[PDB]
Amino acid sequence: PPTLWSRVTKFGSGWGFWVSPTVFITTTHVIPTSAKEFFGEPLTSIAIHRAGEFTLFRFSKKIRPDLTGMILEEGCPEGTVCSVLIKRDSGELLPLAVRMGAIASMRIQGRLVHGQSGMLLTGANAKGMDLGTIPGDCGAPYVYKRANDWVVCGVHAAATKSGNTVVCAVQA
Amino acid sequence: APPTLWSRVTKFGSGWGFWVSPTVFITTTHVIPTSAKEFFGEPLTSIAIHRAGEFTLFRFSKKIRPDLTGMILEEGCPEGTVCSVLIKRDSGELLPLAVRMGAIASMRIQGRLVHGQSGMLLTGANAKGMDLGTIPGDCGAPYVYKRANDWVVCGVHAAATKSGNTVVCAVQ
Ligand SMILES: CCc1nnc(N)s1
Repeated sequence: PPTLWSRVTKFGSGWGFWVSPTVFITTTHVIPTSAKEFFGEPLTSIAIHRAGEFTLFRFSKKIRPDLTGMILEEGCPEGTVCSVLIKRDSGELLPLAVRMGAIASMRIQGRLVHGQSGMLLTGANAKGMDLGTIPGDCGAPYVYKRANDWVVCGVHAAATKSGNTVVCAVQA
Repeated sequence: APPTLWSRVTKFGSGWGFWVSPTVFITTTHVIPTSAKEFFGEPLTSIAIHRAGEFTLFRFSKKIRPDLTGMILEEGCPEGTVCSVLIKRDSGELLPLAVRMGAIASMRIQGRLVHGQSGMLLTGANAKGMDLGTIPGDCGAPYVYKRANDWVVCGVHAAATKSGNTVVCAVQ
């Protein structure tokens, strides 16, 4: 089968995720502000649903017919351990464990972001090791396994200078 | 993880091995082909084999990899150290899996008695399978970490539990 990783796609100034052959999710601030098409489809062909830092695209034709439809939910229960599926331009894949907390407005580097808080579980200083997020990672999905089902519950919106604290933007 | 460390990760037998220096190659004992009499064009005659359980070191009498500098190999790492397992996957994808290392352990894993340094993946809550965890083809991948200005190698991938959450590093 197609891996979860084949769904994570370079987009704008960051990334997005294919939920199904017709549905693509991303972080609002990475989307280009000058465009007549995305993925070769005209904008008149695309339904755009924006809710703060969460955006969903629905295409009128099958862009990724190789995929099956996944479960998309509005965040997850408090204490759920998600994986943020980070791709880097080196060709590195960095799945990082994050403990999910409450939906809130949080001050992240002097700016207000609304979404689900999370705390990285990869430990202290991460030195120069592949253990934390960087600005170019915005749009990377949050996913977890529930019985036999993969669930996607939002997209990477922001992170503190420190690391430890991240914000997952959610569907509303 | 730095390009020089990925350059050292070599497809080998049923898994991988790792160039510590131009003359020193390490791997997991069970991936070595049992009838093999030649390695990198050299006869066994010309090679010093140092086997401790699932850890094997090959010392060559000629420089096989003169493009590399020699780096530090240690006998496992402190309890609590976060390492990266340098895993190569289908088509130049690079998966530096984060792991929290624990005690030296003896385990039974499916049909085998295994001895080495235990650790727990920091990729997700249920890391069973190829997206967030290890697969049997990953045996021999190096365990590395950053200390001050240096990177260290401290073992090679030997096993994972049925659940996938626990891994075992074979150590010198
Ligand atoms: C489930 C992972 C957790 N880390 N800290 C806790 N108290 S729960």
